Amino acid sequence: IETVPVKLKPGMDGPKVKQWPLTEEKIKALVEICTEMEKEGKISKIGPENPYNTPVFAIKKKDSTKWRKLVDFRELNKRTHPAGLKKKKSVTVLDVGDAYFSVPLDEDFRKYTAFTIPSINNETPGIRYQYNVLPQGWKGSPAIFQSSMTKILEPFRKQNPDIVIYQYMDDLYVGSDLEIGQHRTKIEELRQHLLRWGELHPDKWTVQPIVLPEKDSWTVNDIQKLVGKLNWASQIYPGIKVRQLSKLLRGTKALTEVIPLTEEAELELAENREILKEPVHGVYYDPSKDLIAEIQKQGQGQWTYQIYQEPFKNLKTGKYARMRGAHTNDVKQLTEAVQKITTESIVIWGKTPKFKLPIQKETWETWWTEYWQATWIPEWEFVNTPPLVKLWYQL
Amino acid sequence: PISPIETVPVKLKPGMDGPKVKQWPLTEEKIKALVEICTEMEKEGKISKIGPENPYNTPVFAIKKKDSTKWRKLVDFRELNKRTQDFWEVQLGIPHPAGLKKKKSVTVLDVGDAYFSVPLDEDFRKYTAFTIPRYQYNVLPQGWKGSPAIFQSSMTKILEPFRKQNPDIVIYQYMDDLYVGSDLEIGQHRTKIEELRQHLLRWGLTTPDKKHQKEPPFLWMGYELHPDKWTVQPIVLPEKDSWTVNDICKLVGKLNWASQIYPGIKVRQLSKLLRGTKALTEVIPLTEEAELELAENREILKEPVHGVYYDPSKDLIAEIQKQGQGQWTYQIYQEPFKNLKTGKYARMRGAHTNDVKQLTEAVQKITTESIVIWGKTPKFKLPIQKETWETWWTEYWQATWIPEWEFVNTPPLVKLWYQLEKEPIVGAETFYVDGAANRETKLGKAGYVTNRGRQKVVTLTDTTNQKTELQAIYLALQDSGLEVNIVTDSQYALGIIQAQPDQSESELVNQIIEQLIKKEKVYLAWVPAHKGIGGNEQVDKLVSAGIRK
DNA sequence: GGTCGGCGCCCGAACAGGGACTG
DNA sequence: GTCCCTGTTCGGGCGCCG
Ligand SMILES: C#C[C@]1(COP(=O)(O)OP(=O)(O)OP(=O)(O)O)O[C@@H](n2ccc3c(N)nc(Cl)nc32)C[C@@H]1O
Ligand SMILES: [Mg+2]
Ligand SMILES: [Mg+2]
Repeated sequence: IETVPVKLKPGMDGPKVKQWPLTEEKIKALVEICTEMEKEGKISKIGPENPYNTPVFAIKKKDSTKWRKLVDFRELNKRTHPAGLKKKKSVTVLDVGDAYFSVPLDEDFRKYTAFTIPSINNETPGIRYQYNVLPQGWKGSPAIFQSSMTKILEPFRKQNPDIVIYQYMDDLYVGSDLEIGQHRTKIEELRQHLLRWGELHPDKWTVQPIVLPEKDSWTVNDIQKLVGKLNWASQIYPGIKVRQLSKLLRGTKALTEVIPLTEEAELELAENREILKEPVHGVYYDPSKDLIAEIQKQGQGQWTYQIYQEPFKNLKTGKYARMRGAHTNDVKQLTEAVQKITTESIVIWGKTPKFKLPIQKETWETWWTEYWQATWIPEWEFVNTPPLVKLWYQL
Repeated sequence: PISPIETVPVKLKPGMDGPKVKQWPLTEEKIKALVEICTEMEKEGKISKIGPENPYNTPVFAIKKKDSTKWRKLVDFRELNKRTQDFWEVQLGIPHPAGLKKKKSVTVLDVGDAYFSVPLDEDFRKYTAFTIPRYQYNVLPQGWKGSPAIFQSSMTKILEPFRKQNPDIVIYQYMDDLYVGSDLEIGQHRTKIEELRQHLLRWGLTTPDKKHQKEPPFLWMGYELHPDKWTVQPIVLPEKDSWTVNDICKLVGKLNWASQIYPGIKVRQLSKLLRGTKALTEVIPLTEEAELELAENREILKEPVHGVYYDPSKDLIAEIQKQGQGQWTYQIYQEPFKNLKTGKYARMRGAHTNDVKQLTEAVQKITTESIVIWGKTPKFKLPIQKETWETWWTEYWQATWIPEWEFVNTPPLVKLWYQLEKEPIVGAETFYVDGAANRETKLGKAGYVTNRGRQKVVTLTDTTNQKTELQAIYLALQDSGLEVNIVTDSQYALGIIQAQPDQSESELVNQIIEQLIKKEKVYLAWVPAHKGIGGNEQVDKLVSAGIRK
């Protein structure tokens, strides 16, 4: 098969990211997979004259002694849409990375796919390989496998025009309004289709509005917290007014003193309860800008998010509620969170969002791979937030 | 011999050209050994004589070896290195004896003149020109940037058949140093060892018997490995009476290196003595606490200590224990009072922090280091109350976590030193605080008003808006009683104080912490600034006087 | 004395990010 | 924007190994 020439963006050198400590089982699975991938000619050992490196690890999927190798290609991906899919009852995600392995990679570009397997207690220098085929996890892999995949899926689509088949990185999203069961059987028909060449519910995705407390008594303190939350929200909803509630405070009251809600105050508050129901105005998705996702920990396995692009122009605001046990793993919850949110952002826009994680960076990187399950890795950065925004999206 | 292994292709940086540095003044004994080397290497094909078609030169020199009898022929390629292409280093860290499994039979051995047994790339050999008081390298020179990485890559390529056909002999491979373990009887062991020396020879790699250790205690990587214990080779501390920045550095380095088997080492005070300096030579007076820290470390180092080896059958355990001033010591064992290794964590991450954040940071450090050495995570023994941890990761807005652990009553115990109420206190005086400061003059004010009529305004000089905000909080803490409600409009201060710190680089915040520990109920509330909400409004008119508008 | 690479620690310099401020 | 404060990274010195 002929090879497509590929080049980096101008004035960018390839990636030079150090490989981070793997665990014994992750290393052993990586080495098994890698020796068989060398036996099959997909990868070739390389030396230290290649100065490019991208990290590598591996994941275990649920209840199957199969491991999956993950290359962290986002640094390289940097250097290189079916809007009805959000509307299907059932949506299955299929892994189809193996397919890329059947197409060669531009030789000029293989030195950029370079990666190093580590070894326990450094028994051994890093063992380095580069890719001969298209790699699982790279931006260009589906780009090039384009025409091949439109061919492969022509007959299945023509046969089932009410189905949606989206592709992003190593994943294929198949969505249909079929019954559960008929849906699954159609999916098995698609798997049998793919094996001739060689579970989500978007209907039930809800936005979480900002909501105001309902009380019978109001204290100086409750009203200051209300006015603060409204003052902030006015930056999203300009219809928010706080005149009357404010004027009720006027003067140097003790936090615990109770204030009674004047008629104008109670009406301003009910009108502001309304205004927070109308959706946000003037928020259009820009494909040429990055999606940004902020995640707040509200405690009790409660995690709120907003996806936006321009500040205050929230494309979506959501929440993610898990087990409130005494054995809650906050990191585990966070990664599960960011994976769910990345799925939403892909299904809705076909783009991954850059995350603003509430976590010490070291804490994140130590564990976050222990709980990953998806074939892509979204960008992220770490924040040191005030619980102001935290207090605003509370419930 | 010269390995018939293919030479790693090496180029230079675009638009660069070889070194043209000329020899420096050289003692003879060095030149005598230089020529005695150079000529035997020329005999062996390791350096080849060049003429004037080669415009390049680089300084050479020599040093004694660990032997101290022989000589290391070093070249000074600062310029060539600056101009050679970039590599990807393959040495990813140092092996640690505490990640050695118990083997029935062991050998350590070292390779005969190793760099000089591996072929440089021909098209590059020219920039390796030198003149002894004119040759070029046909092998790997010492002092060149690419020689480590290249050697190590290569040595791995070579050993790869042996490891493939002998997957049950473990070969720890640092530079040319090889530790070899097997579960065979000593007889069959030495058989497999001779088989490996034969393999290395086949690739042109001699294992001089002079460095072929057959009996314990195997000297390896700075340790002595006995069959069931290991220990670090003896450590000697600098015992000056006037210390300088460099005397200090080497002292802390010896200490840090010790801390890996000597539990309890402490370096924060000494290290703090290094703050602000300029040159290596600045002599500096030991403070009484640095002096005493040194005393107790010295006291520690006199005792005997040894690690054991790693059993994968047993669990890994890390226990952590607290010293002062954000210092922490941990011990990783598998079986009580049988240290696999020890350590210490002291890093100060944050302007403000508390013992609980530091403990978690320590846990992360140990987890990453355990993964490196043994590939798995230890179970923990930690001096923090299951309740203190539940409360903490309850209220704290950041994701945070600690793998499987258990409490151990080993004072000092870790606790949060105070707590902020969730709801405002009935009967507690309510302080509306604020500060403001002028950007040109650096003049400001900070103060409060209270629902009970009191109001105070303090002037400050050479201050900052944030500083004034903290000053007003501090004031309010100073003048209130054992219960007080505080309302500030400075999410910076709120953000510090909710975090529940107990140490701060800032003195203001330390005074603030002292106050917060003294009280019995504090409630700290926020309101948006400059929005006419009493009595934020009154205090803001109070401090904005003379310093704003 | 004077070279190289890796890792550790520790410090300081140079960044990036975000909140409060002036007329 | 400027100023202020927090965080991260990167490079400098020492240590340790070859
Ligand atoms: C591989 C390897 C070796 C092994 O050491 P060795 O101390 O065993 O020396 P050797 O070459 O093996 O000779 P022998 O063992 O017969 O005495 O490490 C390297 N080495 C060591 C010190 C040293 C330095 N001060 N600067 C530089 Cl840039 N490289 C250095 C090169 C040497 O080849
Ligand atoms: Mg040697
Ligand atoms: Mg203010």
